[PDB]
Amino acid sequence: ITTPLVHVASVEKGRSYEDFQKVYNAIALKLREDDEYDNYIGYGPVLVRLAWHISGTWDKHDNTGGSYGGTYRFKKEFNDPSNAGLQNGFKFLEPIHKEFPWISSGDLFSLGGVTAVQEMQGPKIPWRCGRVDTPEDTTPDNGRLPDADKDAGYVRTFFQRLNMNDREVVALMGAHALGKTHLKNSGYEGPWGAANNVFTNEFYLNLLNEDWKLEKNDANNEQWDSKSGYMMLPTDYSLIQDPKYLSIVKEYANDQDKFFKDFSKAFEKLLENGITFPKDAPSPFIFKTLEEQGL
Ligand code: HEM
Repeated sequence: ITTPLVHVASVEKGRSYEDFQKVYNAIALKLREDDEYDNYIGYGPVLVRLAWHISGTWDKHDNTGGSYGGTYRFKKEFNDPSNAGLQNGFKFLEPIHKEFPWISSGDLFSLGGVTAVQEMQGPKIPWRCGRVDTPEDTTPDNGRLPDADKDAGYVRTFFQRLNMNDREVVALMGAHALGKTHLKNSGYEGPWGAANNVFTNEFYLNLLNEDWKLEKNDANNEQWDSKSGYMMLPTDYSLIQDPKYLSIVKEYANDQDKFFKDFSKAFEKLLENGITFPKDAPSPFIFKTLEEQGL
């Protein structure tokens, strides 16, 4: 009994690449519009974290969770303490979903992250459509998303459930160059770097160049802080405590074009975990940025 479920992607009725490019633009044009958010950081980082959390619930052993069903719209997943603060990213996409009611929740949640990465001068991320909304009883329970106070052994074993290897783990972790930690959300405070809304390899550079000291924040949690004002979660710092993670961290710090390649592969794999694309399914889309369109 209990065999892994199969989630077959179904492209929305009469929708092609041009339809989803208009959803990309509406997201991208609203990114440069609502620039005041979070001390002028912008909704860029919160949309990338939203796409990762709606996908990070996947369990490869029974094919439960994932980005397919768009179950973040339900109260159980919406009120997950691990998702504290993501409601800002949800509210950003609400007027966009009203303009495009044909697109599914799972497609819009994942496309929001893909748009935010590219519009913040990141790598191109191929994106496939076809996610189908599933009922509220398919919502995964709380507690599938990772804790921040753990070590590299936990990081490696957690991502094994998402079918990620060491190279994919370190690459996905480079997204922490975006945004900051908020004490009201996670019990951690501070940004990882200086360019909080530009997708670069600054995460790995600061991990190797700053003098990190383990300190205690106002929430009684311990986080690594440097004299420049940056911070690293214990799971961030485990990437240089582990010798196999460290070699990859030093690699991305010395080559951003390489980090862009491995992030684009791992981030798309994360957003597509648990989805079965049939033989007649369309090819992954590479959306043009607003700059490339003159818009
Ligand atoms: C072991 C893995 C990870 C842990 C423990 C972790 C933990 C955290 C925590 C605690 C925050 C603080 C959020 C807040 O206080 O508002 C955060 C923020 C963030 N995370 Fe992660 N994360 C992990 C992996 C990832 C991945 C895989 C991605 C993207 C692919 C990602 C993207 C982000 C972004 C962009 C933010 C900034 C949010 C904002 O500024 O609003 N993280 N992370």
